[PDB]
Order: sequence, then C-alpha cells, then structure tokens
Amino acid sequence: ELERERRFDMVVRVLARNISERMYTFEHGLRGARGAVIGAGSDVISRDRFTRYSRSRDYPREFPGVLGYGYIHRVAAADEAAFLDAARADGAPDIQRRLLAPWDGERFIVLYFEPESSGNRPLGLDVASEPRRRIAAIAAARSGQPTMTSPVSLSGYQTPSEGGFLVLLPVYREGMPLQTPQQRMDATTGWAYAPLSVKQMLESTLGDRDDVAISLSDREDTQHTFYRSGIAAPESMRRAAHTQLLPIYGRTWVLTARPT
Amino acid sequence: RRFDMVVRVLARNISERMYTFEHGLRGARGAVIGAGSDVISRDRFTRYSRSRDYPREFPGVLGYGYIHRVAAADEAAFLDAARADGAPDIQRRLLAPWDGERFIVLYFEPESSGNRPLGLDVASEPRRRIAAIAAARSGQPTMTSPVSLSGYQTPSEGGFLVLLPVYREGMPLQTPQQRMDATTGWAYAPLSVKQMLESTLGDRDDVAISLSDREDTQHTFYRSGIAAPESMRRAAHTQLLPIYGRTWVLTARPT
Repeated sequence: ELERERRFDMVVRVLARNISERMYTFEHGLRGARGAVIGAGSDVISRDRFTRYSRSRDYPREFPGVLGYGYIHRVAAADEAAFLDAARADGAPDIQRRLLAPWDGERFIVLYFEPESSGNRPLGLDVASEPRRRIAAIAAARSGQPTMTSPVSLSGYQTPSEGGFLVLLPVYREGMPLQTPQQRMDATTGWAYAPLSVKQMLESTLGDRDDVAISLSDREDTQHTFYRSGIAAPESMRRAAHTQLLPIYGRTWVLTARPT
Repeated sequence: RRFDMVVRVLARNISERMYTFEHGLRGARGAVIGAGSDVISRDRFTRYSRSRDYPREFPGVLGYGYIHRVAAADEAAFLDAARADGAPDIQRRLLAPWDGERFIVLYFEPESSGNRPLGLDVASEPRRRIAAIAAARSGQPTMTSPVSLSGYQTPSEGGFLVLLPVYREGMPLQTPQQRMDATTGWAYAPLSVKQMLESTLGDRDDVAISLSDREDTQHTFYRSGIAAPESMRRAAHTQLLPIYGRTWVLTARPT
C-alpha cells in the first residue's frame, strides 16, 4: 500500500528532471547567440554577420522545442530614429517599432531573429512595451543570468494566440564594471533571446506520457496553468496530488501530477 | 474606414456564431424529450446524433452530448445500466476530488478521435458545476467561465461548455428551486476557444484583438494580432458581449 506513493514519487521526480533538462538545453544557443555579438565587438553585429552566424547553426536539430534565437537592442526614445535608419539601411527596409501595449519608456527592440521559417517575424517588436517581457529583460540585465518570463502570448510568432515564454540573456558593453545590479544594468547594450511555445517545448520532452495526468503553472500565479494533459485514475482522486517545484531561469514552475 | 464600426460588426459576429450553437442544444434536449420519462437509450441518442451533421451545421463547436444527474447513492445502479446499454468501459471520471452530487457525461457525439468524455463527472470541477446549476435554476443555456478541455484532446485546450437543462415532465418550474429539483440532466456542447474563433474570424488581419471573461479581466482566453504603432497613442476599442450568462470583454486595435 505504502510502496504506491513512493513508486509514483519516482515517476514525478523523473518527469520534473526531464522538463528542467529540456529547458536548460536552450541556454547553450542563448549563449551562442550572445557569443556572435561579443565576437562582433563594441559596434553591434551587422545583419550579414548575424545571419551568417544563424546559418552556421541548425536549431530544429540542435535545439528541438525552441522557436529560434535572436537579438534585442536597447535603444532610448531619443535614439529611435537613428537606430531605425541604420537598421533599414542594413537589410530590413520595412522595420518599425511595434508595441505590444502603450509604452513611452526606454525601448528594447527585436533587431535580429532566426529563423522566420519557424515562428514568425518579430522584427521591430518592442519587448519593453509589455511588462512580463520587460521584467525578464531587466532581471536578466541586473543578474547576468538567463531569465525567462511569466507565461505570455506569442505575438509575432503566428496568429492566433500561442502560449509561450521568452528567455533573455544580456550583452554587456566591454570595459564597464559588472560588480553590482545597477552597474550591470547601465552596462547592457542589448539581449540575446529565445522565444518558445509551451506546446512545442513540451512535445519533445513528454511525447506520449499517457501514464500521467499533469498540470504546469508559474508559482507567482498558480490559479492559471500554462499546460494541462490527461485525466487521472479516479482512485488517485481519493488522496492528494504529487507536487514538484521546478526552478527554471529565475522563475519557479509547479508540476502537479496523478497517475493515468 | 470607421474603426468604431469594424469593432461593432466584429462583436456581432462573435455573438452570432456563439448563439448558433443553441439550436443543437435544444435539438439534443429534444431527442431526450421524445424518449419521455425514462432516460434515452444509447441506440436512440446515437441515431439522433447520426441524423445531424455537426461540422457542417455548427462550425466552431466540438459536438453535442448529454449529461445525467445522479446522486452518490445511485452511482453504482446508474453505472450498471450504462455498461449493459453499450458502454462497457464506462466509470465515474473526476476532474478534481468531489464527494457531492454527480453530473456524469453519458453521451457525446462525435466520439471521433479525442472526444472521449464518457463518464466525466462535470460536477467534480467548480466552473463546470456553477454553469450547470445556473442553467438548471434559470432554465437558460448557460456557459462556463474559460476552462481546460480534458477529455477532448491529449494536451488540453482552452474552451467552454454550454449547458441547457432537462426537466422532469409534470414537475413545477415557477421558482429556481422548483426548476433545480425538476432537473434530470443537461444537453451540453464543449467548445474549443481556437476552433470557434477560427470559424468566425478566419484569415482577417485587419484587427489586433483580445478576449477575456469580465469575472477575471487579468486573464485573456484569446489574443491575436499586433496593433498599428499609432493606435497605441490612444486607448483600445472596448465592447462587452453577453454570452450565455457570461460577459466577454472584447478589446480591439486596428492592424
């Protein structure tokens, strides 16, 4: 009788480890994408050098579950016009600042993203115009760590609504102090980022997990889940659910499970 | 252009598509009515369902079925009858722990791929139960707040259930307690948020909309499009849509 809740605790702990392992495979390409801009130096990577970088990778094969990888530039309101004129001349003549919600602060604009054949065209999306993305960009900039958002709706990566996440990693200006969050924030020039759809990420890890009735949510708002699958055995409804806390990229996910 | 109008016609389209599903609810209840006092057989409900063509007649809805009201004391008896009437593998399936009165999915058509909600106790989940008791008390087709459709697709999708009650013949219906006491079951329709909206909106790229239920405006059940940068210098166009006892908040911007 007692062996049952231990045998399934083994099931849950392993499933939690797999979700966390898939999530942390994406970190590699995030640091690879920042690597390209570091190699480029102080003067932000050209369209040609970044597109050449992305073509040297094979994201569907190397990183199954991620839409792709890109670069967001940090630009103040008074430098928007010059940035847009520079970007337009570099191979994106139709690029414009695009807002997710009204924002008049400092803009964090998507400049590069590869590949379009995967998600959609997020070019010119102001990631600061939406608070959850802004909170992740700011936290990553201050910490120096890859920082995921709270669950979001991926606009620019197809329509209609597709639940997802963005994972951001800041690129620092060479020769600037990084000893404090504030020093690190003032040093950020842009961010390497990865957009990911909930469904695509989970498809790879738990292809056919008909042995579990699971639910996933962020701890900051447990009332709303971002993923749910299967119906539990009616016997397992006599006791409580197995819960696991998954720390992923500065965020905490709560995995709830029951057999069947 | 007149964008204020575009919104108004868009709202009318969403409501009108939602309100077409009511015909099938009354149709499914109507099959149950024709059988009489004794609950409809599996054969007669399936041949009623086969006399309908839900993808053509009602685009946007998953299908139509029947839920039976059964007390905890009568669970065993009810389950035996269903197992003998062509449902051998049926059992009370719970969405969450629940010890109260059971509202079990007896019939659903089309039981095509996915769509195996047979035995699903919709009373076991609060949003589904609230909609069912409100529908029974009012006598009106009543929808849930946004829900996750376990029993219709492997990774569960966002959706709604719309419920219409079945009353016992010869029982009074003047008060809501009278109506609730007379409730034998419900005709229901499960709905996917994506499927229903694909059927109304289509490939229109002229609007950047979002929908949420007024009970919780902090959570949208639908979002589509990126608005024109210019339109952000102004508030979005808003509209309240009365859908089966629920209020939807439509927020729209052009492009």
